[PDB]
Amino acid sequence: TDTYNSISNFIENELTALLSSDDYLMDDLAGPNEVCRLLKAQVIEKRKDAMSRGKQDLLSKEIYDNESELRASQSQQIMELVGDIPKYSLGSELRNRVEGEPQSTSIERLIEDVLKLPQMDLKVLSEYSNLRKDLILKCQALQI
Amino acid sequence: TTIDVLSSLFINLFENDLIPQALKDFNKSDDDQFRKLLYKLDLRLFQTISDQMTRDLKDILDINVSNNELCYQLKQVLARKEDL
Amino acid sequence: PSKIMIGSILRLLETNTVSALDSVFEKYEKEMNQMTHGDNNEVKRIYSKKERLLEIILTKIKKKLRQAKFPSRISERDLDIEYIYSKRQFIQNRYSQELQN
Amino acid sequence: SEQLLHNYVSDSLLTTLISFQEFKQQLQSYTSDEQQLQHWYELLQARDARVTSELEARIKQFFITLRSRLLRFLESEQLSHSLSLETLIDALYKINDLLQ
Repeated sequence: TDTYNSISNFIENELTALLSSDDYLMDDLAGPNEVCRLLKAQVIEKRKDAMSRGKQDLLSKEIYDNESELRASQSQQIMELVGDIPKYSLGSELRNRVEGEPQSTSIERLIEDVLKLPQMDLKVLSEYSNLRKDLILKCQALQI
Repeated sequence: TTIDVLSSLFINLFENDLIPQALKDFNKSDDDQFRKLLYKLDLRLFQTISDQMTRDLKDILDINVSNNELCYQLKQVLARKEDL
Repeated sequence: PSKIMIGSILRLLETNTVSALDSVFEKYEKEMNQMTHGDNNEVKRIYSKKERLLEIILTKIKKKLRQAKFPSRISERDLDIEYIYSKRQFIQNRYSQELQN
Repeated sequence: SEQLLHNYVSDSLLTTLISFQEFKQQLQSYTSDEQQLQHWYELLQARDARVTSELEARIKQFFITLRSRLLRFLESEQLSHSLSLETLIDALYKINDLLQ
């Protein structure tokens, strides 16, 4: 992320460099040479320390805090949405096979894992339930 | 022990000696555009030297103090890292 | 005053002044040409005449700064704006990455 | 925090920093006429706006653009913690083939 660097660059260049050079641009626009030579005096000396690197760093830190809190809330309000089963809620063989080749097989492990599968689009749910019931009957038939 | 003697002396030099040197020459040359030019560019050079060194010395001071300040806040961030 | 101290001030004074001289020349070049007959060569000659005159002034500062009492402890490695500005950028990046981690 | 930047730029305006009577008296020893000064000052207001409106546009787009990249970045990690039930069935089919 490094959004602190982003806001620091934004304030320093897009805002602070822009308006600090806009002081000189207003100078060039007003000229009447002494007009601009004064224009760079009183507003700028009222501007002193409001554009310091210290003040830029302070306000950018405040903006970073605001944005960090806001994105923290945005992450918090999406932690909960899951249109799927979560990980760590399914046996070792399943969490291996679903994402990669298990590198080994064990039928006994498979049956005591598939026996743990819970009850629950609607078509996916239906095929899940039918397939799971068929699998349970298959391992029962084995044992018999 | 002599930092704001140095910067003050430089800043003092520019408004006390440089700025009037070009300004009076710039004012005098109303009859000669080419010489009034050399003095107008000298006056702009001395005005930009004035403002530039003023906020550049402000910048050396501000960068020093803010570097120490940011170092301290970095200590704070590291403390948070350790706690977690 | 130490020769290192006098030089370090001289490096700041000379280097910053020339950076003002070249910057103002190119910034104001639009209103420079119509009355120097549009001759960039004359602009270069005009630069040379003011460079030596500015050097005459700057050397005047040097031969008046050399007798000005100063210590020797202040480092020349830090007496330059660009280096400490690069340090500012470095510490800024450090700050951001540590925060996100 | 769009309003923060809006306040900062509005505060930073030269017209904000100097009132007309203020703007007059620093220039009173220098300029010739109040109304001529007002021309530059109404220019100062009629001018100092169009940067402000320009400044509003860049801060507004700046704050939403970062929100977009943060959101997609946050969303991506959640995809690594959930398992597609369809892929679970893809595995269960071959498990049933093995049992068969």
